[PDB]
Amino acid sequence: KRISNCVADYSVLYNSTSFSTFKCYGVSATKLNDLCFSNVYADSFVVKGDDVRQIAPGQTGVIADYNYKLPDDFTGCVLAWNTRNIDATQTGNYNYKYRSLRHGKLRPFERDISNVPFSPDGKPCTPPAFNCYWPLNDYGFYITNGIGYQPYRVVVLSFELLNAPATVCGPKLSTDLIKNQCVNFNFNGLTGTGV
Amino acid sequence: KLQDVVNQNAQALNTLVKQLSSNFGAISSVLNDILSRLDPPEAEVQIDR
Ligand SMILES: *[C@@H]1O[C@H](CO)[C@@H](O[C@@H]2O[C@H](CO)[C@@H](O)[C@H](O)[C@H]2NC(C)=O)[C@H](O)[C@H]1NC(C)=O
Repeated sequence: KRISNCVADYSVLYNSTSFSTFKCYGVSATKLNDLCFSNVYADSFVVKGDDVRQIAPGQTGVIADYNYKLPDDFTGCVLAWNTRNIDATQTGNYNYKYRSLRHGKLRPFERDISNVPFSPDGKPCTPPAFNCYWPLNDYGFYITNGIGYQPYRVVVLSFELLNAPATVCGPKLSTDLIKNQCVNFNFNGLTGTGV
Repeated sequence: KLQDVVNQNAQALNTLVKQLSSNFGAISSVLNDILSRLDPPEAEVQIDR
């Protein structure tokens, strides 16, 4: 989801919930209100608690290998919370699925949708033969599952910092313009000192 | 001969100034920007570079 032309407050989201995994790599979590970023992107998914750690730059895992590879230069925050109560059920939730295997690795910030049985050879396999194995697999989600197997909901905010004039600016109060005085200035995130 | 010493002086100064706007492994090349985007414990990592 692209988010533009709106005042973004970190504090409301931070006071809202104690997220399970909350970390900003290229940004300070607190300083979000001061700076402006242009064209923030929000990526939403649901993974088991074990998978949450794998969501990080320069980290390899089955999800990272085939599902979601974060850019190594990614700048932004990752927020993740537990969701066992609403998602998991006794009988078993199999809607949430993952690509266990795939013919290659996806590029950073990419989505893969192909639903065809996978072949370790990479050449087409017949479903009966042992070459074909379903890539798209799901974790058996239960209420009795451990917190690692319990579902977790993850939202990744990526900020494009200083690329262009920033449409998305945090909540701050503008002041009057002062000239001929050596003063501090912050022009849409262009912090500096001068006349 | 007089012009060449002036040219070498000017080129030295200009190369010095040009070297300012350059990441040395840091995420950015402006001290202001790194301070704004990073908390001091992880700001010092870039500032030392
Ligand atoms: C859904 O959004 C609401 C509003 O932002 C969040 O509810 C707030 O929760 C905090 C602390 O839990 C309360 O102090 C606020 O009064 C609530 N806002 C209301 C009642 O309007 C809620 O946390 C969000 N749900 C999430 C993040 O899962």
